[PDB]
Amino acid sequence: MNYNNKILVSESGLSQKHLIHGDEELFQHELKTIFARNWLFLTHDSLIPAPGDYVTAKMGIDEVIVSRQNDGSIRAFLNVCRHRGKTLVSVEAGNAKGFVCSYHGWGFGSNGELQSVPFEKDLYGESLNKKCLGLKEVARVESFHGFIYGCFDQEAPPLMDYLGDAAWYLEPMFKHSGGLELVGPPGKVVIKANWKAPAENFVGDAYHVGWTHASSLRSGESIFSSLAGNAALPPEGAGLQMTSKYGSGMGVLWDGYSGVHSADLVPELMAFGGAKQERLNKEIGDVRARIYRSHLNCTVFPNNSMLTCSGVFKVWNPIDANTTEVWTYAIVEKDMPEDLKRRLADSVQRTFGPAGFWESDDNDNMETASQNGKKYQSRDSDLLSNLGFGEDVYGDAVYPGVVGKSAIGETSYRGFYRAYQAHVSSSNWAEFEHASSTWHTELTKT
Amino acid sequence: MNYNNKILVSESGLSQKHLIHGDEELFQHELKTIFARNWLFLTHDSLIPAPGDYVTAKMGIDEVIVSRQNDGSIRAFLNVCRHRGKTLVSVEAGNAKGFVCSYHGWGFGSNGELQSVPFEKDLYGESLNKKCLGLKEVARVESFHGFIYGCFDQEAPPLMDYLGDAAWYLEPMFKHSGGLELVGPPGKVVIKANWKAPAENFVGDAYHVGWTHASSLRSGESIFSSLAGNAALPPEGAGLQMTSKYGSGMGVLWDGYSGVHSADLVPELMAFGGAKQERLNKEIGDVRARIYRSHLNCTVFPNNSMLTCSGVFKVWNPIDANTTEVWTYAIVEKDMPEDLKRRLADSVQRTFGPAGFWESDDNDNMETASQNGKKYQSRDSDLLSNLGFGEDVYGDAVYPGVVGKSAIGETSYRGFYRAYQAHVSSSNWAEFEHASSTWHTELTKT
Amino acid sequence: MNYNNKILVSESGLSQKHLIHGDEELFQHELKTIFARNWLFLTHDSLIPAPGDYVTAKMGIDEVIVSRQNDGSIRAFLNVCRHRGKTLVSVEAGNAKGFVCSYHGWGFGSNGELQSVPFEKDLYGESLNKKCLGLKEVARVESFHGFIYGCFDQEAPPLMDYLGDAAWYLEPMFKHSGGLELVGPPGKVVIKANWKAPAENFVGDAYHVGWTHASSLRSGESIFSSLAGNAALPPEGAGLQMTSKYGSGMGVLWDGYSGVHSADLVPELMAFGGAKQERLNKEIGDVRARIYRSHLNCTVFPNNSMLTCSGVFKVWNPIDANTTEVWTYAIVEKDMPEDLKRRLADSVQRTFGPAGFWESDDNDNMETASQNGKKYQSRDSDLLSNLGFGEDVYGDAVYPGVVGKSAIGETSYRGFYRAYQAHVSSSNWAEFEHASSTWHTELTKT
Amino acid sequence: INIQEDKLVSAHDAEEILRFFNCHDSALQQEATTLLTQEAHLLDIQAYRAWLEHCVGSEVQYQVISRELRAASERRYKLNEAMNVYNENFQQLKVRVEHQLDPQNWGNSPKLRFTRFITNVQAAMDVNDKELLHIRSNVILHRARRGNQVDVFYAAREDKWKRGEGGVRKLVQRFVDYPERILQTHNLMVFL
Amino acid sequence: INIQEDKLVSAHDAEEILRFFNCHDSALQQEATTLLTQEAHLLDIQAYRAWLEHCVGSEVQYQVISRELRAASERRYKLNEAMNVYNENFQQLKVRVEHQLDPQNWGNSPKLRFTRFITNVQAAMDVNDKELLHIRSNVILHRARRGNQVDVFYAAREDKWKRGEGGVRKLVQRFVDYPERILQTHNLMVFL
Amino acid sequence: INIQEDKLVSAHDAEEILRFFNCHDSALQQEATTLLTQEAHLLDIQAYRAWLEHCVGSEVQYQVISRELRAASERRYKLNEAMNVYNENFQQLKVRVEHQLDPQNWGNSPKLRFTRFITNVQAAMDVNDKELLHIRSNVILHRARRGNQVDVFYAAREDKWKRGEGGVRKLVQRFVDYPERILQTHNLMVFL
Ligand SMILES: C=Cc1ccccc1
Ligand SMILES: C=Cc1ccccc1
Ligand SMILES: C=Cc1ccccc1
Ligand code: FES
Ligand code: FES
Ligand code: FES
Ligand SMILES: [Fe+3]
Ligand SMILES: [Fe+3]
Ligand SMILES: [Fe+3]
Repeated sequence: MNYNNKILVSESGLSQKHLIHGDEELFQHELKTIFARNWLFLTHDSLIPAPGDYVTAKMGIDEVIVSRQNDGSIRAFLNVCRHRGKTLVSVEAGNAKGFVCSYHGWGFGSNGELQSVPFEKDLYGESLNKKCLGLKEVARVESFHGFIYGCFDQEAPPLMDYLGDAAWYLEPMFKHSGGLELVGPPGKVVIKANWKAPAENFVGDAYHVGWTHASSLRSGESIFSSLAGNAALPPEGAGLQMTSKYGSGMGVLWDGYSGVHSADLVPELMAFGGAKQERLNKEIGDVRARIYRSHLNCTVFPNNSMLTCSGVFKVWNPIDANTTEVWTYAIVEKDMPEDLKRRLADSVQRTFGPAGFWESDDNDNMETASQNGKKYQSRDSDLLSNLGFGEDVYGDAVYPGVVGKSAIGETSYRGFYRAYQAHVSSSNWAEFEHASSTWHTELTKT
Repeated sequence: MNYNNKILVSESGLSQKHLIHGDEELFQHELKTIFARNWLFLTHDSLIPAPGDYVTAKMGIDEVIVSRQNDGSIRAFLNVCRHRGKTLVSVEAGNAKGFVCSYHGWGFGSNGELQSVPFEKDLYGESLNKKCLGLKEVARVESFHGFIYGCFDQEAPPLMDYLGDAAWYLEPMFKHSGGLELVGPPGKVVIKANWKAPAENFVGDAYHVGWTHASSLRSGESIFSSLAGNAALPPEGAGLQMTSKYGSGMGVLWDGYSGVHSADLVPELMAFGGAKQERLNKEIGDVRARIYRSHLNCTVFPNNSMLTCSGVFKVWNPIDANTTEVWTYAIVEKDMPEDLKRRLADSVQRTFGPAGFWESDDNDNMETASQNGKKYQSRDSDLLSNLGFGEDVYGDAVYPGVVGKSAIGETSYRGFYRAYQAHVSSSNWAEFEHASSTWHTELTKT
Repeated sequence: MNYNNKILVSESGLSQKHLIHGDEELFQHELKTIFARNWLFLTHDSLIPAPGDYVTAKMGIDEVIVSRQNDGSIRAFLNVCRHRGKTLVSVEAGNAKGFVCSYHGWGFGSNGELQSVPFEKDLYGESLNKKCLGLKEVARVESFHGFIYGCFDQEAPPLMDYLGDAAWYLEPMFKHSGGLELVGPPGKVVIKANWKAPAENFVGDAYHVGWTHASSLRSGESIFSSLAGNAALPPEGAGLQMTSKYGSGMGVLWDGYSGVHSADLVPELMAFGGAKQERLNKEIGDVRARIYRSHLNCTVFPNNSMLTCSGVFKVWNPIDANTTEVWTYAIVEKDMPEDLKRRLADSVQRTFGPAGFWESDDNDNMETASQNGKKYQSRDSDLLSNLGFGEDVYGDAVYPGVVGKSAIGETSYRGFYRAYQAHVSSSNWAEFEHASSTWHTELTKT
Repeated sequence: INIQEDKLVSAHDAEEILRFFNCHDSALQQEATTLLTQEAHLLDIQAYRAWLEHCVGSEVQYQVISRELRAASERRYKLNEAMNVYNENFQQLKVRVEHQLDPQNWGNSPKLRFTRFITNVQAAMDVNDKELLHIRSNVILHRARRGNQVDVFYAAREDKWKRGEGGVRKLVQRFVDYPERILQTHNLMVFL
Repeated sequence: INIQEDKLVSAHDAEEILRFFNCHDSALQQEATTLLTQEAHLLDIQAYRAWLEHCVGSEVQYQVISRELRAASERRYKLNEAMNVYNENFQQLKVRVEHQLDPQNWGNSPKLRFTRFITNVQAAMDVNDKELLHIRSNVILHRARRGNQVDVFYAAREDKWKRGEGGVRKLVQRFVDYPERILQTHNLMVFL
Repeated sequence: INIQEDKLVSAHDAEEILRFFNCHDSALQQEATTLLTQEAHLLDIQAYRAWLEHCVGSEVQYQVISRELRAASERRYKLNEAMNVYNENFQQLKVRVEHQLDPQNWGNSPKLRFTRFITNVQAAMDVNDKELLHIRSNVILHRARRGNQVDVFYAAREDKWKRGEGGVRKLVQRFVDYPERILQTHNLMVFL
């Protein structure tokens, strides 16, 4: 397939070829043009707070070691020995000044440097240039209010610019709330879906909630519960959708601070969020303080998603075109009482973890939509994302980005897939930029 | 591999490259040139007799919904939602006026039309063109005496013409017997063989019976039992072989009405078939009445096979080059007593079902012959099908098609593979026809 | 990938692209340029000593039948029926005058000839040319002191020349000891590693022993035990490394006759080897008699390895780029007391068999180093084998081949990979020879 | 169990629960365990004749079904719900046993390896036929052949056993509703 | 067990061993076997309401954890070692049961098939609370759905059971440390 | 069993059947169940030293074989039929235990997870040695490590147990004929 020419996503992101969820050659191409090029979620400050603390993480299909340095910075390295290529670290988290390879005993520092080689003097003499044998380092590592992302491409925009218009929406919860912590360890489960299926669902799919999650809405008594079985459409002005230049987007459901949490947490959460909102009105204004305590379903392009307020934090780690390893963490506000943080974390896993009853509702939808992308008569078929097209705006006086001023639509699908197609057909960041110079105009046509 | 030029099947169908049972690129090519082009078995009238009745079926690797319409006709549709591509129907059979997608709740009619979209007015307004969003429909659906076949290619010959000379042999049992019913549900088992291995075996392999099925012949006491361990060759005139332009073919074993059924059914069956034959003599003549009660091992090209009289009905559903999902139904004559139909159905499954002891004899033969097609030193090797070559005729005064007037030979292999090669090297039906304008001459050379 | 041009192994074998352990297209290319071209281990005289005795063996991904002929010779044939390609023999060893196919009953002789076809006269008449339907025969089968190797390529050098300089080192144990026997049946286990990972480890990796096998060294009390946890470097002159034109190579650890065997065998073995050495001094000289009772870790290119004295004998049978089927036999000296042979065989399996505690130490090293070769950021990375480079010699007065006069280094890696690259980039033996006309000069640069 | 409340429970399954909740007889559960363990041992070593002679009643019905996948809400479609993978009388079991033992059953060389794991044994005497013993048990059946073929079967078995010749308790009915609709084990040619 | 000598053994595991090595009560092991077999039967037939009513105490904690992979030599890193796949009180179990029984739980059509295998049952009364019964058992849980989906779960269960309403012994705590870190079963939506 | 009639049955297997069909001792089957459950518990928590101390006799032979695939009709080829995956005396088991516990056994970090399922227990005293207890049982052994590695082993175990120090019954012989010829579990480094 010629990725320069092949129209995988139609103009304005209105449709996508179904093969994108099934084609293994395209998956391999995505390793280069999506995962090696873009910012990918690694960890949080709260999981590696002290010098020597490290975790392992996936970046695409690669594995990296992410380590807190003595100077307080974070560096990340391929989890691959520079000698004969053995996996260096076999655990998920710990604290160490370095990592020794179990094959021939080469010792690397937390800073990636090759520090020791067994019997170096007797064996290599002075001929081994250890300075050139440091672990292969992730070129870019940046923080968004404690959330640590990596990028293999030195040419990428800074993480803040990459978030584009989405940053404005995340800031009330990520920054102005006093800060978030990530509660680990994550749940980890393999699903038989393409990574794009859950990514697209979290970025912009409010439509599915009442029908897909009918049973969970009815059983859990959460605050979005009136939606169960499409019994009721959210009122006018119940929310909005947004998307951005580099593909990140989200839905906003006004005031939904208790999110998917079952009735046993609703009063406490609604009290806590409202109290902080009242303080925030004075700082960031009424609208942004309200956004803080509003439910955001967001994908940070390409494969990191979250539900703020619900506190669900996801990585959709790609394995092959029909296999994804799902990592699930909980996010909590740092200044919540510790007992509330614990119960919130358990509730995140209860609803969206490995045995998350909400997440289970989505399984068949994601898996079959993905697997159908391999089926002969469906490869060249068109997945539709036209809901709300022709009603989106850009440059609004209050809400930035490409915005659909309605709670349910496909605005964020279009921006996600516009960015996806621009990357897939480009060889580098410069070409993506050229392919994106009229991004918002394309999305707001008609 | 260049499929225009590559000789996968030699002149007159005398041999085939072993790679055809193992090559995944060729498997992918077959999805286009075999499965998307030809007639494939779906279901029987008896399994969807009333309006709203539906079943799911495979067509190649695709899944379809096959539904009885209010007007009595049958239509079939891809089991894929037109919105974001989720699998619409997750059951195997039922009765419904429509199908609702569990992802976003789109409702399709039994006629494939998009009938309802949740909150359409509020969300899409008048902008959603539902008329253009019907399920992707199987272009051609036709019946052969209740047996329903589908074809994705609008250009295919009518099913009756496609059956060619094979139809004459099937008619006494399929039509003149008063009609057949398919007894469901089918057994379903995955084997590690290429779909062509069982297809070729059923189309024309009488040679294997005495040796492969030695133990089943000896243990079951059926009427073909003298063959056990190649103890005895069938007499002269014990049967014949035939093949046809579009690839279908069969063996005829004279008088073998009780087929593979164990001795506990032999007297009853031999009485029943003989009684109906005596009536049929007056209607269709002695020869055709005898064919009615003769054992036919047939493949309807490409991947539907059967043993008449034994009542075994097979679909070899392709998964990949070394994986096939085997569906097994029983066929019974409509006017048989109900108790006999029940015992016949159980006996079909006893011998050739998921725990069919006869079918088990074939497992290693099909699986290893298929898997060897992937092995380096065997890919370019030649599978032989030359038995009886130079003794076949065409245009016989009594028996139509390319016919070998002997019970055991490879006549039907040659016609099957001649048609296979003509399809694989052709881009459409017109090219197949051009490639087949001297089909019988090619088969009867020498 | 263009294998004529792609530098997979750098000059002097100093490094290899990590993709070589993961790339499936290259694996397929190796079936042609490595496995179909080179000598592969089949069996030993001791496992098929009498006429009619046979075993099955893999050659690459192909399976062969290896049979002792009436005249005392050995012939080997593809385990594939010449009719419709069924696997002929389903057992691992036995005694027979021929093999009958379970599909249609064709009977082949132990000499590969098609001897009988059921009902040939009635079915084929005189038209079947059985003379042209013999099993596909392995072109070359030769013995190295009872060890039987096969090669599909008629153009290969004789096995003795193929062993090149490695033969001189093997001869004291393989020939001058009075001869070895292979004790079967082998252990068989699948590991998730590329075949090259264990092949390279056995050919030249002494460096890993102290660290990888720290626990086994400490627990078993064997004679190499001072190495445990890199507690101690072997003294000067503890051993050497060698490699050869056609890729075979080995390490020599002086005097290590009890090898990996736990203390319960050390005194008996050290007595036995020393006694035979004292006799051999008079026959083959002191140096070669000492080599006899020295531990050799050897790979016979491409995928047969061994530890002499330890008595471990390995075949790394390729399945795909990250899958290898490991066969483990024991080698014993024919003139050892029978009770010692039995205990030695058990000890080989105890240490390096399916539950070999030493072999288990290597699992993660081989599997992860192989699987990392598929990971995007590692494919184009360089595996290093530069230890000892610039200190190797050729044409030494005492020790032949390219030799590193030190116990620990990467000399044998370099020669293995030099030969590998020359084969991968060549279409035939003539091209390999041309690509190898300065093989030792390339290895001894600097 | 009220199946109007416990919406996922079939009438048949609710009836079978009731059987074992009532008169719990410890000694009977132990007799049943012995019976099933010995039966499984005979089968594992492929003593198929001994199995017939010692474990199987002359009036046996040995039945394994495969049920078509239907909608949980389905109420209209009423055609055959299941097919019989097995539905054997004694003579039909004997045919299958002879097929296993035939020296020209090529699939049985090299010899197969069977390992059965029997768990969750429950036993209760029938209310009306005080000589009819109901036994429920689950089986994991592992079949290995030809180097690298491995098939694992999982099932619940509803048995009736009754005293026969010599007073030996023998199988007079086995019913299995096989839980996997599409078999991924090459075939179901094992005695569950 | 001395965990200073038996280096691979955790303090928790050593404590649990001690419990069962002491007063071995044959009758108690049999009561426990019956309790667990009947519980598994109710679950297998998807009688989730009956399971709650008959098997689960009002004060239950139903907990399944997933432990982060850490170095055997790790001594410094002290953050949350595990997450809760389940950590349910009775009301939370009831929510999950209602979710299973809801007619708009699309994932449950066609009906799932469950088969559970309970083994290695051990039972001992608590030292200090003579009404608290400790039961340990292992489960293999087979879930089949939608033709060709098959998921098999494996776990050890540390239970506490106590007599409740009507004198019926009910589950008051289940603890499972799930042995596989990355699930390869699509989800863990089964009651272990 | 007549092995001339039951053609698929080996002489060895027929001999072992005979052992358990005869004097059935209910109490002995229960003692055996306890012994094997406790042994499996010690192994599952990786208390390998405790296993040696409490479960393994000084005179033990611990043997697991792999049998070469041969024709069912084979009568001429008479070379070594099997190899020993294990064939260990007490000292050799101790070596393997020390290897497991060594802090430089890199493969054991992060810590492995074992779950064993023991079923089909049969027990009978030896005829001639009234202190020798024959125990047969089947094991499913689940080993999970490193996130996504899962290996499942299946086997029948022929044991002899005898009273040792302190009157404690200990394993003096275990024999397993492993049913899969080519292992698909990376290795057989588990104590069956
Ligand atoms: C995409 C998941 C979701 C879940 C709850 C509310 C909005 C969106
Ligand atoms: C191809 C299977 C077959 C079975 C019985 C008779 C003829 C053919
Ligand atoms: C490569 C394995 C090995 C094992 C022992 C000594 C030298 C080498
Ligand atoms: S592979 Fe890491 S030290 Fe050699
Ligand atoms: S995918 Fe079917 S309604 Fe959206
Ligand atoms: S395939 Fe061997 S005789 Fe036909
Ligand atoms: Fe959802
Ligand atoms: Fe057949
Ligand atoms: Fe090693």
